[PDB]
Amino acid sequence: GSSGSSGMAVNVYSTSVTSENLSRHDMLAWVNDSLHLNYTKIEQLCSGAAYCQFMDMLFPGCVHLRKVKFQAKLEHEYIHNFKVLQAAFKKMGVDKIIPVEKLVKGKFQDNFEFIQWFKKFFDANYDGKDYNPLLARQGQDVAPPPNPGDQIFSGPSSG
Repeated sequence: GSSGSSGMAVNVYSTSVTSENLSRHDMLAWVNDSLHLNYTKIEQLCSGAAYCQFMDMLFPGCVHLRKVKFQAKLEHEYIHNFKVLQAAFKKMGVDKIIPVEKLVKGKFQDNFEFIQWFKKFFDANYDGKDYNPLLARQGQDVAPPPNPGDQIFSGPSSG
């Protein structure tokens, strides 16, 4: 009845003429601003660690960031993070299969789709609450804080 369905995923339809799709830049900027990510390539999201940190933001208590590897460097480390994440999906009842065996690969295509839908899928649940991604793994202020600090000067000229 009324009671329940508290923490569920609001499927995404968007079945209409209108079509709002972002590009490599944006697609990344969205996440880089969501949980303060520094991904320079959509393929980077392959790690999954990002998708895992999102579940906690939208649906708290559904995903375990502890079992997630934000420092994942190898391929196997990409699957592990996805594993725990998959739980958050079935936990609520997400009918969006998570292609890890592929996502891990680190492709630029199979990724675009996932993330592409990961955006609208976040707005269908995100009402307007503040979520601190850092506080999730905060310890000693000393440690180097994550920042997009990146700039490369260039541009040859002849005169």
